[PDB]
Amino acid sequence: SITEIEAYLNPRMGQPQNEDFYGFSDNVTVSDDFGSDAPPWKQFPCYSTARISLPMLNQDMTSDTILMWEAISCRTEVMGVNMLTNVHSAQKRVYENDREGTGIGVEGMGYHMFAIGGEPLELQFMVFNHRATYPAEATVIKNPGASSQVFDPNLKGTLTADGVFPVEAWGPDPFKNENTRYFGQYTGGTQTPPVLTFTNTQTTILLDENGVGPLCKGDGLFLSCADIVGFFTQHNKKMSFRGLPRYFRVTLRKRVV
Amino acid sequence: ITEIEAYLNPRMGQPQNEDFYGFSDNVTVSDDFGSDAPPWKQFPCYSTARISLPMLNQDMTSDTILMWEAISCRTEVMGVNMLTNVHSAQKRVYENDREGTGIGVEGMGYHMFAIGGEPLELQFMVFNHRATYPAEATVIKNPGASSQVFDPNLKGTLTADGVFPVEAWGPDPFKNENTRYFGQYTGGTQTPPVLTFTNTQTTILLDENGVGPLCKGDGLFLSCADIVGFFTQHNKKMSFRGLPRYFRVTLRKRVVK
Amino acid sequence: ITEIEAYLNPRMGQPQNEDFYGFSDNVTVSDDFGSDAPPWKQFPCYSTARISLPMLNILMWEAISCRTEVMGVNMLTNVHSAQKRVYENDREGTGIGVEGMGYHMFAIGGEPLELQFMVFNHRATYPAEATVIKNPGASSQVFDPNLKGTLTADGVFPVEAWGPDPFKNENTRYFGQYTGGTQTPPVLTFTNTQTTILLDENGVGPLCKGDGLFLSCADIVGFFTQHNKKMSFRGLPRYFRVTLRKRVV
Amino acid sequence: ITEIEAYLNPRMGQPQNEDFYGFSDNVTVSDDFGSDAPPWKQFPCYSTARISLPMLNQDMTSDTILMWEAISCRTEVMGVNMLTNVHSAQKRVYENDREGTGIGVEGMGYHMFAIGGEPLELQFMVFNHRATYPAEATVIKNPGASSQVFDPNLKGTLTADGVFPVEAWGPDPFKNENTRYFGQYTGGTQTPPVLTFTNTQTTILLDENGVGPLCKGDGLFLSCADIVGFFTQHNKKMSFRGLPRYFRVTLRKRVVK
Amino acid sequence: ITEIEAYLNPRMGQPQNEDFYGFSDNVTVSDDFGSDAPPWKQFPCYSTARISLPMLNILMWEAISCRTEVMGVNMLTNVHSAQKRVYENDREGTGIGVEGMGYHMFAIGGEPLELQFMVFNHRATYPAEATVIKNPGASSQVFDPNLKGTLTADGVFPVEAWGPDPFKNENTRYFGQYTGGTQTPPVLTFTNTQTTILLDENGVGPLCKGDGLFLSCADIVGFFTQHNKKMSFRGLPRYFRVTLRKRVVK
Ligand SMILES: CC(=O)N[C@H]1[C@H]([C@H](O)[C@H](O)CO)O[C@@](O[C@@H]2[C@@H](O)[C@H](O)O[C@H](CO)[C@@H]2O)(C(=O)O)C[C@@H]1O
Ligand SMILES: CC(=O)N[C@H]1[C@H]([C@H](O)[C@H](O)CO)O[C@@](O[C@@H]2[C@@H](O)[C@H](O)O[C@H](CO)[C@@H]2O)(C(=O)O)C[C@@H]1O
Ligand SMILES: CC(=O)N[C@H]1[C@H]([C@H](O)[C@H](O)CO)O[C@@](O)(C(=O)O)C[C@@H]1O
Ligand SMILES: [Mg+2]
Ligand SMILES: [Mg+2]
Ligand SMILES: [Mg+2]
Ligand SMILES: [Mg+2]
Ligand SMILES: [Mg+2]
Repeated sequence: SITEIEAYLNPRMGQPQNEDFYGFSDNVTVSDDFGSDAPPWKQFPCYSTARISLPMLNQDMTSDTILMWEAISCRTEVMGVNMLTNVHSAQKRVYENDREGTGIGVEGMGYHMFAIGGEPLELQFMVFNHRATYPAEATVIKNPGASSQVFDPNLKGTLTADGVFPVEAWGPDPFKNENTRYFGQYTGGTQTPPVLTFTNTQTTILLDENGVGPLCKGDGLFLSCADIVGFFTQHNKKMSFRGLPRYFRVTLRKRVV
Repeated sequence: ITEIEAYLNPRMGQPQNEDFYGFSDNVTVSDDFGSDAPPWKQFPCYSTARISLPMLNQDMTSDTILMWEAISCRTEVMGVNMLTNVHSAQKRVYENDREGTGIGVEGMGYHMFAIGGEPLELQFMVFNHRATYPAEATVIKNPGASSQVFDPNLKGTLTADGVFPVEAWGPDPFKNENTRYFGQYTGGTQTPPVLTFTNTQTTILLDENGVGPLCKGDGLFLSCADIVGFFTQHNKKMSFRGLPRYFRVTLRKRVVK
Repeated sequence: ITEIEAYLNPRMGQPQNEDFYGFSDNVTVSDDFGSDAPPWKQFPCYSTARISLPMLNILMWEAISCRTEVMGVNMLTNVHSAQKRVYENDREGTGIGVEGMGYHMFAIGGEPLELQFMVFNHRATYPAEATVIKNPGASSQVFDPNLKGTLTADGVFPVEAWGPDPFKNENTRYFGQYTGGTQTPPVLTFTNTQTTILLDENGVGPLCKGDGLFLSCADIVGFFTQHNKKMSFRGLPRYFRVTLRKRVV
Repeated sequence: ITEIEAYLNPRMGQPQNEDFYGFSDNVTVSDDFGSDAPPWKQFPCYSTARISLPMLNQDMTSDTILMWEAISCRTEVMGVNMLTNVHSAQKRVYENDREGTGIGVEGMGYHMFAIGGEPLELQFMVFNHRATYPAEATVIKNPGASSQVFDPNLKGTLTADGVFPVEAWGPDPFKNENTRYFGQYTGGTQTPPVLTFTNTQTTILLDENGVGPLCKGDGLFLSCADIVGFFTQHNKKMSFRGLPRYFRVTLRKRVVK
Repeated sequence: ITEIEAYLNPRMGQPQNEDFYGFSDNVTVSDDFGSDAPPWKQFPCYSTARISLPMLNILMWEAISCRTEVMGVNMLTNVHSAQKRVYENDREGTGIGVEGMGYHMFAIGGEPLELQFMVFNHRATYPAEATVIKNPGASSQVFDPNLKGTLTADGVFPVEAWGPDPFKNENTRYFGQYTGGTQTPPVLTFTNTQTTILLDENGVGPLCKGDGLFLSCADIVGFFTQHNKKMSFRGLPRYFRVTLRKRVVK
């Protein structure tokens, strides 16, 4: 009847896994104008995503009856919020002219989004500057045209790979995702204090208007997120994205479809 | 029950399918109220569309009249993901050191949408009545001192896309019996933008009598403005940045008295 | 069950039908409490109106619910009209727009709003045009039960001298929010979908004495800062829709 | 029901019926913790009153007695209107230009109130234990370093108006079984004050068991502190400003075992 | 029903009962990640206690609800005690008071709080007094399922190195809020009227194994800034009220 799965998604802020700056981007470089804009690889965050294999049910061959895992609810937590109490690790100081005070810690933009679905997250391509040339490592629509600075119904994608779809080029497509629930919050600024909450007591119902949760096609549960907590500012004023990992607990029930 | 999905692209000032689509031109500021003539492209206008619904009645004088009734909607600001871009030609956090991220989009948020069975009914109201609007804009000319506050003579309806200045027109609470409108303004120029998005939020459009907007001429009228803040260049020139809005409207065929 | 719709224009200080309607005159600041004399037009006053209801008067019109909206929020997207620039040294950027304190209050009642006199500085000399308690004394800086008024005139009771009296107003509902500061971003919402019930703990709405519906408000949105750094209050008008029913009293 | 209405004037430091009633004296700041001595009038104290309720004439020897039960209250901060004053001898926004409004009251908000059937029970706790409070103030003298956090030995009761320093005493959560208290602190020195007022908000005072405060000796105990922020003079001297608080308490006669 | 009331004092770094109890030592900042070594007393640690409940034996104590309050919020109205002044150039104005980051977390359970190790900089060398995973590797900058602990001691698990483990804690409820920055206005509320239900989705509260009730918290209120601009963590104590019932388990 009921199964719980638990999973994590580590952030993909830009710096490679299992090296000293895992969880961070490379230092951000800023172009002089829109026509000379080519953000280098490692300097911008990408979406995290994973497909969790569920116990065989939809692909069970003992019945012609179609059964699917239905995600009825979830808990999700940003993990490692504790680490942001660190104001000693090589941070620009509050009173930098006097070489005094705490580090300024992680400050600036928060972008927190997650999606839970029975198929890959469907994406709309949309960029601040269409003339940005994304690097070879990134999955983007090349030469997308001026229409990609707002909504263009031709510019679609699917979140099919971890750590390569730039956050700044792709977002959830509200014209699709009938079998996914997604949630996002953006708080801008470069000196904004991060605001994060964590608890193991908060449940999100995933049922739609008709009382139906995401249905897991091919016995796959699709988890996606981005958790930009803000910027790390070094003594030399170089700034990098810092990300945190996301916990998922999804409650599923066997459903006759 | 029929569901329609639609988008409204922002009309921040720069023309469609040119390099600054989604932005205004750089804002110039007048020395005084007497010599205040904002050039075309430097200010945002409302977005609006009439969606053609399936044609119902052969004749509007009939003993039984069918109309499409909007009973609920979902709406999302799209492209919030793009505001994670702090590399595209933005004034830097530490401009004196030529270092840090771009400051990103900051400042005023103006977010409003309306769903109705006829054009949005507007009240004309301006900061400075002596402002001279350009030929491209729809405004009340020589509105007089009274137009700085409420004057019951200064009415209009949102009959055209991309030409009614946001700073000159607002929703008329004396009218709009057949439209639901919702707005939030956060002011300032360095204010952090706060935006949320989800495919899970439904707004019921039924009034206190249990009646939704009724679509006159089988037209569904969608209106919005989504100013997310200002883009600041290295040379400190500032432009409005806007985002497109998604609408999902659930309609039922209703017999109407 | 009849519906009334009304507007109250703001009374920020500058005269009606002239170029600065909706604004105060530029704010001057005293050197000390003793010499403090805010000139007429440099401070906002309460807006009020009595709406005449259909003759009834035993029966009385009972206000059961209302909608209220701050109108013209749209105009605050104007950052071009003679405003101090974001980068004033560089002579560049948008205007800073309207910023600073927000004071939003409305009242709906069956008689004039009952007021408590209370001032920041008791030694302030208000102008002849303003309705105040003259020489109110030091007790007027906090609560003094002797210092009462009623909001009987539009555009003359200073906001900074009079507030709603919680010891009275048994036949009025009032609601207020203050956000201070001089650089604070204004935050305003508008919708035609929000209804406030005016029934009290016993299921009785304001009862309209003499078939009068009394509307009051103040809507300070913030300050307008000119290039020369002179600052004025900016206000917005308020919409009221009040649903009344005939009640046997 | 029986309704009681009362006010508590603030006790910010400056004496009643003199020109600075509602204000503290200008705040001085110690060079170090060891020599810290906040002078009388430079810091706020709690306001408190006992209201005599109608006598119930009860045999305190018998099995059944009547007590006044506080079932609900309305409370309002009064005089919020006065904070629209930016002309009264305030540091100007553009002090270098001798131009702009006064900066008005800004900085810390501390709003607390208590309603009980006996005096408010206090826990002594201070920022700096080596502070020497003046003779006029009720404190625990030489409290020791444990007074900077929780020390179960350091108790008090709020038995006098205007002499218990807000900065040395708070509500004791280990007691106060017969009192309801509510507090909010917003810190900073340039923080915008945020206050609401309405005659339409009721707070229920019944506990988990459906019992409100029971008025011992037919006495209703009201306590508050309402620091709205600081007044800053042209010469940058800063003082606390407080506002008075209104109480409306609904009481019923209760049969008590 | 039985009620427990208890307090936990903060562990901001300075030793108990000395003049700076409730504060950290002044925070020093490394030049780089490789040489990063936060000295003992300059960082906050978790507070924890085990409450020994009355012997029952089978029955177990079940925590069904709680109230919790941050105590001493009143003290933050102090702007006179050796604080950097608002107008330091004029040597005038109040103290700036406590400003900056708020980290508020509490946990109530029937066994020790289960922890996930996670650090800003894996190359930080923690002092001997602290309980950490030594040389934890680059993976410890994000989630590594190998890097686990349990909150077994008061005032030694660094806040910046351990957080509640969402993959465990089936028998504990935990709640946290972080507001960052260094000049942020602190926002704190207190009341004796707010109850939190501790029952899970099946109507079962934490069950107290070996009749032990486990309380854990951290309450960083912000930074104290001296005239000389040296900055220290300031913390506040937390009150717990836990409502318990006897439950037949076997
Ligand atoms: C709120 C207030 O008291 N405003 C004063 C105003 C200010 O005090 C002044 O602008 C600050 O420098 O001053 C006013 O004019 C004053 C004259 O009446 C007086 O004779 O001379 C004063 C200078 O010594 C000052 O010019 C004003 O600007 O209107 C009076 C107003 O009440
Ligand atoms: C909070 C506190 O300890 N306040 C002191 C105050 C401050 O220490 C002082 O303002 C910081 O400069 O000092 C007070 O007494 C002063 C003497 O300490 C000083 O030597 O002489 C001053 C007169 O020039 C002054 O009298 C004060 O300012 O009142 C005493 C207070 O407790
Ligand atoms: C977090 C950290 O690594 N702090 C180290 C600091 C800082 O590097 C310097 O104070 C910056 O100049 O230097 C020490 O000599 C010190 O002052 O005790 C050793 C300490 O371990
Ligand atoms: Mg099958
Ligand atoms: Mg669709
Ligand atoms: Mg109407
Ligand atoms: Mg107790
Ligand atoms: Mg588990």
